[PDB]
Amino acid sequence: MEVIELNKCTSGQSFEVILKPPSDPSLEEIQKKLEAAEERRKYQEAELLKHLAE
Amino acid sequence: MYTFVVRDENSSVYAEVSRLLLATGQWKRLRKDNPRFNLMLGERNRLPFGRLGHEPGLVQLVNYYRGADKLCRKASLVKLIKTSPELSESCTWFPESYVIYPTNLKTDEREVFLAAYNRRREGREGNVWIAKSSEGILISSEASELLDFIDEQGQVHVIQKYLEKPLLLEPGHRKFDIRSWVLVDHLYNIYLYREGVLRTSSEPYNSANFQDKTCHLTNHCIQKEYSKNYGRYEEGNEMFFEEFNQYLMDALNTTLENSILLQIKHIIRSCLMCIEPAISTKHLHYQSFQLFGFDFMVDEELKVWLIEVNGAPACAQKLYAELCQGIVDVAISSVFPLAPTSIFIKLHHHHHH
Amino acid sequence: MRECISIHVGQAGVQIGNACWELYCLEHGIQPDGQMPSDKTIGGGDDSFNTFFSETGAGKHVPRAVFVDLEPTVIDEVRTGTYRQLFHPEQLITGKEDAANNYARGHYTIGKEIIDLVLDRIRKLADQCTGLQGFLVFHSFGGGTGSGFTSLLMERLSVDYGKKSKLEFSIYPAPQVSTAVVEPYNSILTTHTTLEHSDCAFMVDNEAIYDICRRNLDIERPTYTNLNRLISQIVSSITASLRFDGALNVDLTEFQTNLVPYPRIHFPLATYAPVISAEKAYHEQLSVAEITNACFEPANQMVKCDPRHGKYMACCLLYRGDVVPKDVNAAIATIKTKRSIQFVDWCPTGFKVGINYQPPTVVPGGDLAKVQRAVCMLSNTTAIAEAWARLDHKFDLMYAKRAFVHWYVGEGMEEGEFSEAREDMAALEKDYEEVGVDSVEE
Amino acid sequence: MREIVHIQAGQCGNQIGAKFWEVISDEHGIDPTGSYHGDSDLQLERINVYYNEATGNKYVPRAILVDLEPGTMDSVRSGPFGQIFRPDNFVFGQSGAGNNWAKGHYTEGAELVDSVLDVVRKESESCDCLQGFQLTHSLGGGTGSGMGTLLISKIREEYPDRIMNTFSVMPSPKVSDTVVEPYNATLSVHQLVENTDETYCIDNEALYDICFRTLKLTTPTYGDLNHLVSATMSGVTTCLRFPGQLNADLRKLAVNMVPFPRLHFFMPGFAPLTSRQYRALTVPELTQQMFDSKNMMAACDPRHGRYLTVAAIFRGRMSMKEVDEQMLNVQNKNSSYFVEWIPNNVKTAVCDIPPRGLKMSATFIGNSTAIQELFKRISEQFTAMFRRKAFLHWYTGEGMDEMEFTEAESNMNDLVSEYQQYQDA
Ligand SMILES: Nc1nc2c(ncn2[C@@H]2O[C@H](COP(=O)(O)OP(=O)(O)OP(=O)(O)O)[C@@H](O)[C@H]2O)c(=O)[nH]1
Ligand SMILES: Nc1ncnc2c1ncn2[C@@H]1O[C@H](COP(=O)(O)OP(=O)(O)CP(=O)(O)O)[C@@H](O)[C@H]1O
Ligand SMILES: Nc1nc2c(ncn2[C@@H]2O[C@H](COP(=O)(O)OP(=O)(O)O)[C@@H](O)[C@H]2O)c(=O)[nH]1
Ligand SMILES: [Ca+2]
Ligand SMILES: [Ca+2]
Ligand SMILES: [Ca+2]
Ligand SMILES: [Cl-]
Ligand SMILES: [Mg+2]
Ligand SMILES: [Mg+2]
Ligand SMILES: [Mg+2]
Ligand SMILES: [Mg+2]
Ligand SMILES: [Mg+2]
Repeated sequence: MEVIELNKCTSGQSFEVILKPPSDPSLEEIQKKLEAAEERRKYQEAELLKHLAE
Repeated sequence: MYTFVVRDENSSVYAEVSRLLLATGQWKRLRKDNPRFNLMLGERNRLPFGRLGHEPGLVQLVNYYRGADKLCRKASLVKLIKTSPELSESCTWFPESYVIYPTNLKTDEREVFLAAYNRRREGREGNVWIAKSSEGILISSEASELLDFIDEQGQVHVIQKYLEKPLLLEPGHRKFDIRSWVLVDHLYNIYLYREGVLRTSSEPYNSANFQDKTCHLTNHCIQKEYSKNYGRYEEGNEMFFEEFNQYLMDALNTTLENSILLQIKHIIRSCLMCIEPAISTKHLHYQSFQLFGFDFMVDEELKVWLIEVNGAPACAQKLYAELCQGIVDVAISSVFPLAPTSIFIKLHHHHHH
Repeated sequence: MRECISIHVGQAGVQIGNACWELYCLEHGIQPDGQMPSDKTIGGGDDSFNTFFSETGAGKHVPRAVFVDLEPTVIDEVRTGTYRQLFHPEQLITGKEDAANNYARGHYTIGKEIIDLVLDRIRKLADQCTGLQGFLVFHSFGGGTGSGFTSLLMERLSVDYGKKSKLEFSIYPAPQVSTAVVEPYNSILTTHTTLEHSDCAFMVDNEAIYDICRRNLDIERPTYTNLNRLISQIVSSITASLRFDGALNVDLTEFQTNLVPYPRIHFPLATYAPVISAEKAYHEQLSVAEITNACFEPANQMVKCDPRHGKYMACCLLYRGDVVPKDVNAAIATIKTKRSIQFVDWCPTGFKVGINYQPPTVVPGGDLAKVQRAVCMLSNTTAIAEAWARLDHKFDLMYAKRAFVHWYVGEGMEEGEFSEAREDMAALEKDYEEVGVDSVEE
Repeated sequence: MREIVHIQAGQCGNQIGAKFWEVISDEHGIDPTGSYHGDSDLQLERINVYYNEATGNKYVPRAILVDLEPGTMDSVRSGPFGQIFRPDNFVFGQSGAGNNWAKGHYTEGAELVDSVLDVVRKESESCDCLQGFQLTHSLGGGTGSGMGTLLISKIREEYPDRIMNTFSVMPSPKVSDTVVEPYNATLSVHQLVENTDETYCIDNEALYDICFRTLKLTTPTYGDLNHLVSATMSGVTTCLRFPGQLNADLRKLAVNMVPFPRLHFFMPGFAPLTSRQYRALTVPELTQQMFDSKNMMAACDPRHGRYLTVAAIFRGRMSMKEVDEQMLNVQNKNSSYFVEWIPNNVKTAVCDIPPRGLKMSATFIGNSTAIQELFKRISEQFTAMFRRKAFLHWYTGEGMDEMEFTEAESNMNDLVSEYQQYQDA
């Protein structure tokens, strides 16, 4: 059971004890995704307004 | 009204428990995938322990201990004994065992197995060993045939000293093993069912042909088919405790309790107390109980040897009624009370030192 | 000194943030009006507490924090309440109508219209930083904003601050306090899209906190206020190393280095002790051995699961109060021989330990008694995957019938995103299993 | 998500609508003159969901009153709270609709509808963030049913991204005005299936049975029926009207209650059942009663189907712990009746302010597949007549064709089939 890297200061201390050793999309792409979702909403809304028009 | 779900249709023990719970009129059975249950009678494989104990307003209990497979797997059990300090390599009641992976798989102990196999080549000592996997058995004093047979198969096997000097029932000059049923409840009380059974061989033992495996394997399956005297001495091949006891009193001037059961109780408690910290559900968000079947051999000096532990045992036909009732009594109603002379012996021992 | 910016998203993230900053102020002796007597360098500095607070020439210490919610009622209470003076108006950002417990509405529909404003507000804070380390992001899994807007924000943060670290504090859904049937959907969706953008995420299951409150604070029916005060103690334990003098986890990068060897498996389990009721008339103070032992009790974990049936990749113990190394090491020795603690083969069996001598600060009039010593253990154990399995099962149940799916498609999300997210989770569960488990009528 | 715009149409819609406003005005401390006189500030915290503020801190219902004849709106204006409504929000014609859906939807109502949308628009424009609309009407007459569904279509066209919510009174031969009620209701249901997000099904069959069997009213009047309805309406809108976490606006409610777009017809329930008693009711009693078929306002047996989703609301001062305990108890003990493929499908709210006259109350809103019983009933009444084309001249005379009848019937039978499908899934 070995203690290592013991560091002390006024506010406390730290160390390690070992018991045993080892046995991104760009802005462009994001905007496209947000715009495609928006267009899908727009299309569904247009379909509804067409149905209501009939 | 308590609720439960059945997820192992092929279990005789729990099919009977299920029936009894219904008959109390205070237990209702849900569809196997309804999660609003008090009690899960689980499946044998990949029981989803991770989904238990997250149902507000329900105390949840399950009929298996997560981790118990350590005891109940040939290879696991060997490892557990040899590497657990409280069991140790100095364990006098477990036959010398080694774990051996096939060559197609290649940790393994083949190396160390031969080391002791030699001292028995040299030693002149009985150098017969049995090999088995968790069908698929070979008994021989030639290691070459053992290791060979293992490599022919695809899964992990274990090589274990064959007990060449077993106790033999007379008349018959015949082998047998002892099965004992043990119920461990949610509190980790250990309960030994007071009735065990001897699965007997109906053929006379013989230590010259270890390939004639009908007088060497006491399994009730291998006896009902491959054996021509199935049922001659008992029905079959099953001798119970009252009789085996009378026999021990008449033939050997001893009792079942003194010559054998003390050792059995010691072994059961030692195995289960070993794994308790790894499987106990004491402070867990769901609780567990389990029925185990321990299988023992007895040598001619009346010494007991643990063969294996079964995590999902059946019971002897005439014993289901009582055992199963006992399970709902101590494992189920204990947690979920309904609106003696126990059939169980509580295994407990507090030696001070 | 390197700055950290905190980002609170949605109701859960905002209310938790409220509670953490209250506690920080108490710990650092910062008054509600933002003044800090004990701080002698007026109008600036590079003390450790400056990691979380900036300074004005008037001596005001201002959280490096942004609050974002798609509706105003929760943040309005920050604008109006005890610490109103702490926060600059530009730091408190609200929309008009919320995400209605719908990830797709939080991510695509409303996210698109507010995301640029949020970033520009974060940039303002970043501009005040000499050496920004990165971000700490507080949100629920189950809410529409917490799930959907956060994942959008995290993607854009990787784009605008590609080298900066990103840590999460995530609230995982529990039915006892949840507000929506679809929280499992929102959880998987957000985990899927955030996964590659988060370096280390501390999941808190409301079920666990709820029960700790009932059991150990004797609260009959915990509220968010009870929950968040407890959660804020655990969050303070975790971030104390960033805010005080010390040598362990002193910057965000060190969290990954110490707790996350495999980048997808970045969800350490937090376990905290002791939790004692302030109403408890007579209380015996618990030792180093006792509170250390309690770290291996599922009952004290932030997520109920069983570490005995998994493996460890890393373990850090963070103590506050009267603790010296020798007692920690004696406690560990004893615990090692009484418990199931298995590490993966390719890691050392060991503990990194931090001690700060100041015992936990509690809120005047709160539910928590003050104690002489406490500890937070952060362990990267495969057992936390139990939580993913629970979630993935609820998801599978509903999705097989497409229940509620139309709410999401109606927001412009494609159904296909459900199965991709689910498939990512399935891979995640499998990874944990490979790291965690060995291959295993009679 | 703040303002709701309320519309009440026809005789039934306006009579139940008036009562609603009387009841919640009372809860919020608002007097007939629009002056606030309450004691608790919980009353005013979310008052703007239903009321506009005028000068003198007068509060004015965001309510629009519609009818094709003046009679019932004259009554409303003379009623208890009649002066609280905005005078310009009374929109009425002179001709009536003769219990005829075609007159409401295509002829008499088409002439009036633009003036209604004019008032709807004026109300919507002064909303900081309109969440949507609530309409009270019956399905059995002409104006509420025919013109009410016309308005819904036009509102949707002008505000397609807002929530549309109705309290719809379903006809019963037991409490009936004319024989054409099944026609008017079938034609109306078709509209609702497509153009509302949430519909509380209020079955006059059930209201009558409750008054008769439970409240011991030998001769129930519409007034007695409407007592139950206003109590239910106050109940189901509690979460919208007071501070709270769960189902606090129309969109979150729909997201919690509607797994499939067309299955948005709810069975409301109320406890305790009261009529115009000092019995303290215990949390266990409220809970048992709120789930009791006899407390349900749609005449369907909940044991004949399964609950897809449930919202429960408890009001009064009581133990949150006991509330949670009791709700869990009902689910755990009757778990077969809640579909297993929507986990945790029951949600519970509590509000400290109870309704007038009671210390404790509970309101139940269920999305049960047993609601198909209501639509089957209407479907059988419709077919009995339609197979002989009986009474159809009243409709073909307003320009409608039989085909439209065939289509509305097919669509309602389809809806029945969709409930049966999830009852067996
Ligand atoms: N611990 C804790 N959980 C919270 C709190 N507020 C909400 N939650 C949980 O978070 C989930 C709901 O998400 P919210 O944060 O309320 O939703 P939101 O991010 O505001 O998203 P929308 O309201 O849909 O726009 C549920 O699981 C709640 O139990 C809180 O203050 N503390
Ligand atoms: N090491 C050993 N020495 C002597 N006999 C042994 C032995 N190991 C096994 N046997 C014999 O082999 C039989 C056991 O087979 P085995 O241990 O593989 O059980 P099994 O897995 O085939 C069925 P079950 O799980 O129901 O007991 C016993 O009946 C016994 O007769
Ligand atoms: N509950 C209730 N039902 C009503 C009331 N008035 C009429 N009804 C029912 O509503 C239907 C008739 O529609 P009605 O509103 O009178 O006609 P409209 O003016 O053309 O909309 C019938 O089913 C009546 O039973 C009322 O005040 N309360
Ligand atoms: Ca300073
Ligand atoms: Ca990154
Ligand atoms: Ca005219
Ligand atoms: Cl960068
Ligand atoms: Mg055996
Ligand atoms: Mg076996
Ligand atoms: Mg919100
Ligand atoms: Mg009428
Ligand atoms: Mg006009």
